[PDB]
This record gives sequence, C-alpha cells and structure tokens, in this order.
Amino acid sequence: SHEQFRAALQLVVDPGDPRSYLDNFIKIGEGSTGIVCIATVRSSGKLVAVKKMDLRKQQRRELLFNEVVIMRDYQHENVVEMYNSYLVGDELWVVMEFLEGGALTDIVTHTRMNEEQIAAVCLAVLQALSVLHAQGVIHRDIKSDSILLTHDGRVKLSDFGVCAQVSKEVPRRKSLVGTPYWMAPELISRLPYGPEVDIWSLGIMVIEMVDGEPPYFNEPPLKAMKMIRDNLPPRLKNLHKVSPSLKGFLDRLLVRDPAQRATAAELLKHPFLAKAGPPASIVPLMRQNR
Amino acid sequence: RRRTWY
Repeated sequence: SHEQFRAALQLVVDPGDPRSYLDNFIKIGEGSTGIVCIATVRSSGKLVAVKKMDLRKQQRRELLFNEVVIMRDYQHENVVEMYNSYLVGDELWVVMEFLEGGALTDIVTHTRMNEEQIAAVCLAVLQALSVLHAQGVIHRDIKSDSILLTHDGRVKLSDFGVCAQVSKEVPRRKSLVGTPYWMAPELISRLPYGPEVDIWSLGIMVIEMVDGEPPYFNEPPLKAMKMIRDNLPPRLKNLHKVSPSLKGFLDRLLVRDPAQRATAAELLKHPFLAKAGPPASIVPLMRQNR
Repeated sequence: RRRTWY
C-alpha cells in the first residue's frame, strides 16, 4: 500500500533522479510534510531548493499530489516557482526556486516592521491570493512561515502542501487543515468553507507582523482553537502601534462571518495598501542586513 | 507551536 502509492506517484512525476545534476545538499528548513534543502546545480553553479517528503510520514498521503497540481497549473510572480518533481526511493522530491532571503518568520520574531513594509507584504500576498482564489485554489496554511523572500525583498507564497480546490461542482471544502493559531473560526467550527479562510489567516499574519506572534500563542494549540471559535475576533496587543488605516484593513480581515469578510480582490483596492513600499523596503529586515 | 495539521 506504500508500494501502491509509490507506483501512483511515479506516473505523475518527472523521470530520473536529480542527484545526477545536483551537488552539496544542505538542510535549511522544515515543515509537517518534510525537509527543505539547498543544492547546487553542478553545471551552472546556481542554487535551487529541494523539498523532500517521505511518503511513509504523511498524515494524508494523497495531499502530496497538491505539489504536482500547483506546479503544473498555477505559476505566478508572487508564488514560489517549482521546476521538477521526482520519486527518489521512498521520498517525493520537488526541485524549486531558492528564495535566499528566507522566511517572513525570522523577520517577524526578530524586528519591528513599519506600515510601509507590512503593506508591501500584504499586497504581494493578496496579489497571489486573488489569482489563486479566482481559480478556486485555497492555500489553507497562510502564516509567516509560508511567506518567503528573495534577497532584493520580493515576497512569494510557498508551501502548497495542504491546499485544495473549489469549483461549481465542489463549492466548499470540509477538511480540518492548517496551523491552529492561524485557522479560521468557520473551519475550526467544522462548517463547509472556501477561499475566505485564507483571508482570516492573513489577518492573523498581520498580527504576527505587528506583535511578533499570533494571538493565544502562549496557550496550548487545542485551547487556542477553542478561543478562536468561541470568542470575539482576536485583538492586537498594542492597538496604539497601528495607524487607523492599518486598523481599518485588519477589521476587513478578522471578520467571524465568512460572508462579511473582505475578498482578496476587494482588499487590493484598500487604502492601507497605498502605503506599500517597493521590494527594496523589505531588504533591511533580513538577517544578513539587520 | 508552528506546526501544520491535516
């Protein structure tokens, strides 16, 4: 049955083994699905990322197909580009674009972002989301860990491992999926849901960018989820530290009623995003520059 | 904890 699934994956991935053209694997990152490494392309000297996912170690093995669907069909300026997929023994390997600026998480936990920088990130994420949502793709794991940066401060959405598709025939999803603190209330309440869940999650990531942490981060995951489901929308620790424009923006995101929450396409027209700076404004926040 | 659920 593991062997059954290896065979299934093989018909869908590129033939061969990327080890034949890649040198110097170094682990840089982690997740639920598996590890992320840097590798050098032997003939060019260029660096790529390689996502390795052990088939035996997945909660829902069939979600590994998400990696291939996104590669094949949904490439975009603000979305991490995937190059090739391979079955290497008991692992799926995805060779993809290396985002050398690292994850938004390292920034969020180590410095304060100004509103020009926050708005830049939000706009980049929302440009991605509005294109994905318009095609029925829901990310389902929006958080700072999923947002990666180039060295010149460009912002890209990654880690599509738990994404899903809605359509006319499948209007809503039902799976309990994501990271507790960032999960939308209707999703925690086990209601059928759609792209709106990404918008809530982004709102939690706005709080990350302001406070350095998502709400109830000091609570156990299961208690946090309960509080998200039962209580009023979570508030900023420091409301005096946001402009009324940023507060207006967040109020459109952290709406409990999914039908009243703003959509990604609506949010692109929000006055708060007018503050967005160029990619260059993000550059000083990175570890190599701080 | 920063870990995903399925």
